[PDB]
Amino acid sequence: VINTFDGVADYLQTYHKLPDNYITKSEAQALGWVASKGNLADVAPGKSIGGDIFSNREGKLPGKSGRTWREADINYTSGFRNSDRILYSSNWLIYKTTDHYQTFTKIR
Repeated sequence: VINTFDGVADYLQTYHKLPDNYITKSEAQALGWVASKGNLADVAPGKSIGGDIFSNREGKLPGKSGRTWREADINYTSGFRNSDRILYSSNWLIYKTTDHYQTFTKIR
């Protein structure tokens, strides 16, 4: 249920954590998620990938010492993962990408 840009953004800034429907890539994989098969919804009903650290090696997102960036899939329900991601920092800055991390815009 909580997988939209606004629902997830507002949850991160309030709860300071991703909702219960998010699991990391490693947790998904251990449950049987095979990216090439687009089977996430089959092996982890109702879950989206999220919570993994985003390197930000391209300097597109703002930097700062001790700042860690994390991503979460947005708008996912079934099949292959889409291209919508929410990016959130340790101090709860919220960015969006809809083009597979090519470009970001601030949303909070």
